[PDB]
Amino acid sequence: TKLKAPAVLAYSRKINPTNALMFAVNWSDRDNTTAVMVGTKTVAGTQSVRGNPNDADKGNIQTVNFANLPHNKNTLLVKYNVKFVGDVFKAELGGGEYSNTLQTALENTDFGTLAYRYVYNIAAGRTLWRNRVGAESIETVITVNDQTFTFSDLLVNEFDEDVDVAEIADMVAGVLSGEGFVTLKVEHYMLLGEGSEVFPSQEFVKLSKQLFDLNGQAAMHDQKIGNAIRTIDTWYEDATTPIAVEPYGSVVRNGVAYRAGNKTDLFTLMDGAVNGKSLTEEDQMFVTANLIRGGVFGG
Repeated sequence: TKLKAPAVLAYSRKINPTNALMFAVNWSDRDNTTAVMVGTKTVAGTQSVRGNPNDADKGNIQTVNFANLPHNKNTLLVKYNVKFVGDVFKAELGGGEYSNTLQTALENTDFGTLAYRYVYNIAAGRTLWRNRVGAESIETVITVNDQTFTFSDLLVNEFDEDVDVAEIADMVAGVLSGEGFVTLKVEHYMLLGEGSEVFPSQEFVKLSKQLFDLNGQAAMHDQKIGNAIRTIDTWYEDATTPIAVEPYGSVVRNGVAYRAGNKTDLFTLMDGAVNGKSLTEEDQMFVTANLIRGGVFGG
């Protein structure tokens, strides 16, 4: 056979979270919300680093953004929505022949497990990250087609079993393995304590540390929430903790590619799927998840 991908093979992103807004509430008065605002301040000193006791910028002021809960609210509220969109096998810019046999080759993908892991990542509150430190309690509320689910203590790095995540994941899988769309409205409550610092998304560009803001209100990037949602890959070589689904399985925090140079990257399995190579339940899920994430797969 020896069929290769078209020059311009592109797939649209199918999991679309909104940006997340950050509010302050009291744990037992979650209705009376107030917006958490990003402020700007000046800091004296720069943490000394190895060597260089006396530098130029050590005794230099730095301008940084910050965000905190007010002193009369003890709980951080994080609100966002996530729209799952179907037709995950219909390419945006790819040809058709190469993408249609890939579609029929990945038609046995365990969509139930993919949806369960996505929804679990949402319900376990992975995207909360630094905002989980020093929290007395974390609660997640998910509404979907007039159905409210509450989650309290789920292990983040173990996709443990529970029935509400399954009920949500069945609708999500019906959309992902079919047509249409479905929206989950998500709220996270972190009992942090009055005045506690909260951690919006960081931006890297004047300011020595910038925070994401929507009209001045502390916010989290949609793409960081998406990265938290797709942290489902436990099928790479020598797998321990889940990693975000990425063509080469590479992470940005510690900078390692867990799926490079071992015949387990996205493109190798892609070509094999097209050319009739036997595919495991795991790599079918991995290829379909990369199609769900979207990207440019050619050139």
